[PDB]
Amino acid sequence: MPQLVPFYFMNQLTYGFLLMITLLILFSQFFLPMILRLYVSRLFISKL
Amino acid sequence: VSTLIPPKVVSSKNIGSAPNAKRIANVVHFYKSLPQGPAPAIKANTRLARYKAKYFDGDNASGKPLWHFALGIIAFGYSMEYYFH
Repeated sequence: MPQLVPFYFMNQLTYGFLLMITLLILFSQFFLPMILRLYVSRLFISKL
Repeated sequence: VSTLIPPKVVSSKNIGSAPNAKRIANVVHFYKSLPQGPAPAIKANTRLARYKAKYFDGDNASGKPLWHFALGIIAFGYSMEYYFH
């Protein structure tokens, strides 16, 4: 069936690059600084 | 004899000694370092905090939630083939 065969590459690639951009920002602003938040807090508790 | 004696007047070792710095640090820094935190999200009626409670809790690390998560994708792509068929 047509849905099961890629010929739709230009459409496909739109959805592909959208996922990447979402994750890039998401890691960079949200989840990476939030892991660094854990690390810094643990270290200040270690300090006192 | 002499009732003149050193220990009867003291006014600098009565407050004197070093651990005061550690003291003023831990009265101000630690009083809101709550033992269990402020009761975090781990189980609630949202139908995904329930999911967290059963599967993705700190308590969990056993293979039962892994299995539960795993089984879905097998049924998913097989059906989606037939939804596209």
